[PDB]
Amino acid sequence: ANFNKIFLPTIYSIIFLTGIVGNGLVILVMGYQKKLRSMTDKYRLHLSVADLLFVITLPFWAVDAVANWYFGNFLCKAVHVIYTVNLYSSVWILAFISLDRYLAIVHATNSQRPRKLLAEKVVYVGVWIPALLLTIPDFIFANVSEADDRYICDRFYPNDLWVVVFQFQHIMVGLILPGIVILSCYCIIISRLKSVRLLSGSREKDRNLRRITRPTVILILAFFACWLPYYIGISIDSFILLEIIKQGCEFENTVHKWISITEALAFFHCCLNPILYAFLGA
Amino acid sequence: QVQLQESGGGLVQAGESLRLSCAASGTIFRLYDMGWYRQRELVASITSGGSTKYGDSVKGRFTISRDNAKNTVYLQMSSLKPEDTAVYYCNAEYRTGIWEELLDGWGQGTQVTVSS
Ligand SMILES: NC(N)=NCCC[C@H](NCc1ccccn1)C(=O)NCc1ccc(CNCCCNC2CCCCC2)cc1
Ligand SMILES: CC(C)CCC[C@@H](C)[C@H]1CC[C@H]2[C@@H]3CC=C4C[C@@H](O)CC[C@]4(C)[C@H]3CC[C@]12C
Ligand SMILES: CC(C)CCC[C@@H](C)[C@H]1CC[C@H]2[C@@H]3CC=C4C[C@@H](O)CC[C@]4(C)[C@H]3CC[C@]12C
Repeated sequence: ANFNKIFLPTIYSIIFLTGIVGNGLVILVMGYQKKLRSMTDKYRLHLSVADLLFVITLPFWAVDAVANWYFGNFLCKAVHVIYTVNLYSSVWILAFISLDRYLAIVHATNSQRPRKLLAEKVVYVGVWIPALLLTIPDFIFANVSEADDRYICDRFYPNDLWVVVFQFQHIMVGLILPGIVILSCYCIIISRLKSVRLLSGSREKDRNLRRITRPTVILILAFFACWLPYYIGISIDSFILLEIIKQGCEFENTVHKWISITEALAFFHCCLNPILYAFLGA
Repeated sequence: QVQLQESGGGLVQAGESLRLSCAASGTIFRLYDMGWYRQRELVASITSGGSTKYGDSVKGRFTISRDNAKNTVYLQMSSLKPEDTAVYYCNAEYRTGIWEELLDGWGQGTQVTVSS
């Protein structure tokens, strides 16, 4: 446990320091400097807002992982709610970016109206409202326990059936449905990019479409690569709960260490947008 | 960048047969359009799908062919005329990657003279 106690706060601090600066800079440059805010840039501004809102609560994670939780039940609930909101909003904003790309490339002439509407009004109803409504479990179950010698801030379900159900719902809504939408959109997009001689009817529009499309591909690939090993770990853990996989307690302890370390490392997704602006904005 | 090599020139007699070969070599991801030109009058252009578009003076005398596997375009010269004695340039539209823009290439130039 000493290695985890030394390792988790270090990663949390690194991610907090990088994410605060990156997301604050992105939000300033886009919103308050009124610079480039095209459709994909509007979506990425939403992404950075959610990322900053989550990152501003990482010191609580570090303090909980090091020593204890002396903050209170209200703060426990608040940090849980923020975590869930960011977790779902990020992946669904990515799905909306993918859908916008499909509309822009496949239907390159009549998409202006259902490319303005989908980015101006449908985005809120399709991203933020379900994200907020999915935090009801974080309003009901998030509580501070009274474990021996230290307090614990975590969600407390009546039993393990809710744990399995919410793990599966998290897996679905955060990996599969947005993943399926992105697979469909980008499969069609790539089938069109390597077969259509010239998108739209001019060279400049073609190259603009390619240049706008590529960073979204890199961002989606980085996001899914960052989040995948955590999903593998929680899938094995769920199968352990489902009693399909039976091994010794050493196996469960190793899986739990794997999951904790991999979640701490998967929190690196909050730094993808600023890093991508840095690399591609040369 | 890609490289295009032209061959098929020399001394030929009027009304005889020839076969110009234009091979594309280099960093190629996909070839879209390949044609023969002559300012640059289109005498024969074949797309990747085979949609040939012969010129006004090339009707009945010039037949084009394409081998996408070999990345080459073949033009057949038949019923040569004194007006056909000119330098022929091979054109190809390519692309080096999925995210890259459309690019245009040109060949060195092949000179064909009809004996009389
Ligand atoms: N093997 C086997 N039997 N599994 C059964 C149980 C597995 C476990 N269930 C946990 C559980 C059980 C019952 C009720 C609730 N929770 C689970 O789901 N694994 C995922 C998991 C994810 C992350 C960590 C470490 N991350 C810790 C940081 C989080 N602390 C707070 C974050 C918010 C505010 C700040 C403080 C550890 C585990
Ligand atoms: C978990 C499931 C449902 C989704 C997995 C993530 C998807 C969206 C990611 C992971 C692997 C990714 C692919 C990896 C490699 C390539 C080849 C190249 O042409 C760029 C795009 C493309 C085709 C990517 C498209 C997006 C992609 C398919
Ligand atoms: C557990 C967590 C920390 C793992 C993090 C892995 C991430 C950051 C790494 C793993 C594989 C990486 C990708 C590997 C290959 C390419 C293709 C290259 O042309 C652009 C970068 C890109 C798209 C990389 C982006 C970053 C990447 C997705």
